Amino acid sequence: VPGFEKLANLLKPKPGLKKLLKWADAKKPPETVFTRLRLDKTGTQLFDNTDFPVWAAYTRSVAQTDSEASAVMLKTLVSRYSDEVLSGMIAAAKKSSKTESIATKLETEQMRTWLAAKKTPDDMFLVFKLNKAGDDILSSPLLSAWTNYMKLSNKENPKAQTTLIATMTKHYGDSGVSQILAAARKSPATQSTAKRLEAEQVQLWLKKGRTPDDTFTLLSLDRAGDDLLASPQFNTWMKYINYYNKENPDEKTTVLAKLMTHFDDEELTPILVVARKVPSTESTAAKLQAEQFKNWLSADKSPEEAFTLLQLDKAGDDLLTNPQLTNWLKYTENFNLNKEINEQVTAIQVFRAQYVDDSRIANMVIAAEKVPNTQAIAKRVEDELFKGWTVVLNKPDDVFINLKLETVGENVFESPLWSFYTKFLEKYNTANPGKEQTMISGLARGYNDVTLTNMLLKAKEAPSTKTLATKLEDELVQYWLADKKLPDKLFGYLELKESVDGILTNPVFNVWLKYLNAFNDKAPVKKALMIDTLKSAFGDVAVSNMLFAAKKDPGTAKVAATLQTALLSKWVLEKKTPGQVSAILKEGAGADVSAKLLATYSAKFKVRWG
Amino acid sequence: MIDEPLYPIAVLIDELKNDDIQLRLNSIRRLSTIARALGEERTRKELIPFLSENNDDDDEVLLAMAEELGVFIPYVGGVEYAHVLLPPLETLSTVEETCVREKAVESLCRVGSQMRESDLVDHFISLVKRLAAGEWFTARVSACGVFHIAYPSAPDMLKTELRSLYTQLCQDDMPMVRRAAATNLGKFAATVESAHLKTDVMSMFEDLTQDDQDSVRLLAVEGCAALGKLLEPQDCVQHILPVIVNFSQDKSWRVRYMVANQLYELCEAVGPEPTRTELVPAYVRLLRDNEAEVRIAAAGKVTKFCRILNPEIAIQHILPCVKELSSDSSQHVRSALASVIMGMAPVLGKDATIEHLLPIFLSLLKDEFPDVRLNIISKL
Repeated sequence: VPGFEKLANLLKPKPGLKKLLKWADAKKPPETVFTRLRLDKTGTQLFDNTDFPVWAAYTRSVAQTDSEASAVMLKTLVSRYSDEVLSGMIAAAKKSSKTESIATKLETEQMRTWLAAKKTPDDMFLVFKLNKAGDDILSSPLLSAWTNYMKLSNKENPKAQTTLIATMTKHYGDSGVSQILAAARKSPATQSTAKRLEAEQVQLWLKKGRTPDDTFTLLSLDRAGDDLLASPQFNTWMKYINYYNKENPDEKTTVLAKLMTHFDDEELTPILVVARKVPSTESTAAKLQAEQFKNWLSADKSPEEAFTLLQLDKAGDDLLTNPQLTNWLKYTENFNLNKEINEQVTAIQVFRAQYVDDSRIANMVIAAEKVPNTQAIAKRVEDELFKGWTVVLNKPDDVFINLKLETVGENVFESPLWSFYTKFLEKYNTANPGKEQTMISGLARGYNDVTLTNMLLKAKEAPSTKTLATKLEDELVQYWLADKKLPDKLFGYLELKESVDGILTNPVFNVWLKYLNAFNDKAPVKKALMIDTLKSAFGDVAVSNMLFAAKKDPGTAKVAATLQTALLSKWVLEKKTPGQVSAILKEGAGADVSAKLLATYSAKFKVRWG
Repeated sequence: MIDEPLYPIAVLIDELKNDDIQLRLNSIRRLSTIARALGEERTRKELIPFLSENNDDDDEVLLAMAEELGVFIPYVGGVEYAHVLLPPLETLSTVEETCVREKAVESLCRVGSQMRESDLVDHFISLVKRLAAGEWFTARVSACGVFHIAYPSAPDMLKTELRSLYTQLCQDDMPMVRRAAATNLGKFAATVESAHLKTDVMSMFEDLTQDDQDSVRLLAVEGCAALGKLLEPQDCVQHILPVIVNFSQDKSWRVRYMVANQLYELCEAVGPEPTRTELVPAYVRLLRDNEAEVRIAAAGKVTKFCRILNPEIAIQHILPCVKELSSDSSQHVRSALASVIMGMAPVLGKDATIEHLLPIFLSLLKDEFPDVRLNIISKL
C-alpha cells in the first residue's frame, strides 16, 4: 500500500515450481502457500489469477479427497470474502473452462457448509439480496446459485422442501410477485421464465387453499372494471377454476357463478352482451350467456326482467335488428313452456309493459320482413302479435284499435297495418263460424258516421282503393241497418242539415238515400219518406225554393219535379190552405208559375178534400 | 430421378413452419415420410434437433409431435438410436397442458420399453433424474411416470438414488407432484426388490397417506390393492390394513368408496384371522354407509366376501346388513344386492340359507322395479 512498498514487490520474486515442491515436501499448510502466493491482493479477481490453479493443485495434493481439499480451500476463503461475494466469484468462474471444475467443487463444498449450518434456502435468499432484485430478480447472477442450493436442500431435507415461487411470495407478497412477473414478461430475455413462474404462482395459490373468489382479485380482474373478459388474466382465472374444480369436485362452481359473486345481473348481463358483439370474446361470452339463461330458467326469472337486462329496452326502433332479440324470444319460449295461461309471461305482454305498443311492433315487423337477414325473426314477432290478440279473444275491431288504425285517417286503407287488420279478420272469421265480423266493424268503431262516409267516398275516387271503398260503403249501409238506425237520425249524423242548397248533388246525400232505400226494403211499419226528412230539416220555404232552383238544372230536373209533386201531396194531406201554399211558392217563383202550381195544388186538394 | 420425386418432401419441410396451423399439423403427420426422404443419419441430425428447438407452437401441434415421436424409432435407425428421441419428448413432458405432457410421458414409456438395457442406463436414468429435479412442477409430475422404465436395469447405486428421488417426489412441496407420485407409486413399487419394498416403498406410502391434502390421500389409498398384492401378509397387515380401516370411516364418501372397492381384494392378502378381526367391521360399516354409492359398492361384493368367510361370521355380521340392503331405499342398491345375492345359496348351506336368505329372495322377487327382479330372476 505505502509508497516504496510497491517498488519492492518489483524485486520480490515469484515462488516457482521448486519452491512449491519444497513446501509440499515440508507439508506447508495451504493457507500459508496462499498468503505467499500473490493471491492475497486479488480480491474478486482471485479466480482469474494465473496462480490460483497452482494453489488449488497444491492444496489438493496435501489433502486426501477432493472434498477435503475443497473444505480447506473454502476455510481459507470463508475468512476473506463474504458469502455473496464468494458466491458471485464462484458463479463467474463456473462459466470459464479452466476453472469450471474447481469452481463447481467449491460451490458444492460451500453448499454443504451452508447446509450443515442448516441455513434454509430462505436464509440464502436473504443472503444473496434476492429480496432486493425486485423486477430484475430473474436476471440476478446469484439466482442460479440459489436454485442449486434449493435443489440440494430439497434433496437432503425431503420433509422441508420449497420452491422459487414460494420464496418469492414469502418475501414480496402476491402483489409484488405478480408485478415482478408482469415486468419480466415485457423483456424477451425473461419472458419464458416469467410464464413458467406464473404457472407456478397458480399452483401455489391452489396449494394455499385460495378459492376462485380470492384469485379473482389476485389476478386483478376487479382492476379491469367492466372489460375483464378481454384480459389474459381472465384466461388464467378460467384455468385456475378448472384446476380448482378438479381439486374440489363437490364445491365445483362454474365461471358464471363466480362472476355473479363479483357482479350482479344488472351489470354482468351488459358485459356479456358487449363481449358477444366483439369477435375475439364471441365464444366465451356465448357460453356465459348460455349458462346465464339456464340459470334464469332455474330461477324462473321473468321474461320482462330478462328483456330489460339484455338492454332490449334501449333498442327502440331497432329492436328487431338487436342481436339479443332471438335469445330473449327463445328464453321467453322456454320460460312459458309447461306454464298455464295465467302464469306465463308472453312476448306481447313484455312488449306492452316495456312501452312498445302493438302498432310500433307491427311497424318494426313490416320493415324487418323486407330485409332478408331479419325476415325470420320478424315473422316470429308477427306470430307473437297474432298470438297475443288471439289468446284474449280479441275481436277484429279490438285489433283495429290495437294497431291505432283509428288515428291514421284518410290513408287507413293504404297503411301497411291494414294488411294485419284484414289478416286477423280472416283468421277470426274462420275460427268463429257463427260470429263472423265484417271489415267495416273496425272502421265504424274508429271513425264516426260522417267521417267514415267521407273517407269511403274519397277512397272511391282513387283506382287503387275504389273496389275496397265500394264494398265498404255497402258494408257500412248493412252496419247501420243492423244497428237499428232511424233514417232521419242518420240524416243528422251525416251532417246533412248543413245546407239544403245542392243537396240533390251531395254524394253524402246519395249514401243516405242508399240507406233509406235499404231501410224501406226490409218492411218497416211506416215507409220512410225523403220529403219528410227534408222538410223537417230545412222547412217548407227552403225546400220549395231549392226544388224550384233544381228544376232549372237538367241533371236534377226530373228528381226536383218528382220531389215538388211529393211536397204538394204532403201539403194536401196536412190540410194547408191555398193561401199558405201561394205564400210559400212565391218565395221561389214568379206570379204565373206560382199561379199554375197553386191551381194544380188546388185541383189535387179538391180531389182529396174538396 | 431423385430431385423431382422429393420436391414435395421439401414443400412439407417448408410448411413445418407455415403460418397456417393445418399445414404444420400435416407436415408433422408426415414426419416419417420426411425422415425417410432425409435418411436416418440426418433425420437424427437435422430433423430431431429441429423438433427439439422449435417447440413454441399450439397445443395441437405439440400433441401431434408427442404422438409421432412415440413411434419414430425405425426412422432414426432403430433401437440403437432410440435414445435420440428422448430430448424432444422430455421437453414436451414439461408442457403444462395436460394432454401434451401426458402423451409425452406415454411416448417416453414406449421408447424406453423398446430401448435396451445399456441404452436405458446411459440415457433414460439421466432423463428421469433431470425431470425429478426440475424446477418446474410439470417436469416433476411427468418424472413420476417414468421411474418404472428406468429402475429395473439401473445399477444398485442408481436404484438407491431412484428410490430416494421418488421418496423426495412424494414429499414435494407442490401438491400436484405428490398426486402424480401417489398415482404411480404402485406401478413403480412393482419393480422394486422385496427388501426395499417393505422399507422405502412403505415409507413413501405412509407419507402419502398422511399428506395434508385430500386428493393426495385419496390417490394414495387407491393403491392399497396393488401394494397388498405385492407384499407378504405380515407387512400387508402391518402397513396397509390399518390404512384401509382408518379410511373406511373417513368423512369423504369417495375415499370410503375406494376402500369398499378394495376390501375384498385385500381380504385374500391378509388372511382369515385379520379379515375376521379387521376387515369385517369395516365392511359392515361400508354396507351400512350414509351414501348410496358406497352401499352399492359394498353390496356388489357381499357374496364374494362371504365366500371366503366362515359361515358363522357371515351369518352373524353380513346377513343383517344384507337384510337392511334388501329393504334399502335406493333401487340401485337393491339391484346390486340382487345381482349377487343368489350366489350365496351354496356358500351358506341349505340349513342356514333356509332360515336367513329365503325371505330376502322372495322379497327381491316381488320388487317394484324390473331392474331388481330381472337381476335376481335371470341368474336362477
